[PDB]
Amino acid sequence: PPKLCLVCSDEASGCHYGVLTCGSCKVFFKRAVEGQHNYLCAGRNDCIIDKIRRKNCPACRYRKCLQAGMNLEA
Amino acid sequence: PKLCLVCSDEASGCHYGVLTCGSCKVFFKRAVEGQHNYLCAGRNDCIIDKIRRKNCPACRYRKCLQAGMNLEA
DNA sequence: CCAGAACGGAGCGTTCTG
DNA sequence: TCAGAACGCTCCGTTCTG
Ligand SMILES: C[As](C)(=O)[O-]
Ligand SMILES: [Zn+2]
Ligand SMILES: [Zn+2]
Ligand SMILES: [Zn+2]
Ligand SMILES: [Zn+2]
Repeated sequence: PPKLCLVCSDEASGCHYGVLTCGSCKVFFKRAVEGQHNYLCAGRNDCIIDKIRRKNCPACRYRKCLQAGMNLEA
Repeated sequence: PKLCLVCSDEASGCHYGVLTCGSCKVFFKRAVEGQHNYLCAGRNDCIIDKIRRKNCPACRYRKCLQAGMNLEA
């Protein structure tokens, strides 16, 4: 019964930064929190984040990582 | 103070038949020749501006066409 | 099993040329 | 004039490494 990334719903590879996620979201989040995450949504801050569309809006993908509970120290 | 009709950045000239910037010029060339189809994460209504145009190639491309951008022109 | 690094690919935007 | 090539850059995601 495949476990699913809580950010993007791709198949999860494990528990990363405290949350069931895929590898791309693990490493997106690491990039976002270390960089200057000055991301802008071109829509209404409710973009659909899935495997096909997660590249599209880092702002909304980052928000979802935060709402899911991701954090570096866990 | 002429502005790109796709993204409202500073326009560099007339490209493919529309007053556009350089990034929109080359983006549209790439979009057309490359047959890759895009999908909006929002509502096919994204705000395309200097910073946000990176975010939705689907909406940016739709705007290039509605502006009348055209190869052979 | 997980974090962090590395690596190759894609896309974007400038610059230069004629 | 503007079309096009090309390059350096950022970001992405899979794979390694510790
Ligand atoms: C294009 As790939 C499989 O190296 O992310
Ligand atoms: Zn994911
Ligand atoms: Zn968004
Ligand atoms: Zn433009
Ligand atoms: Zn869009």
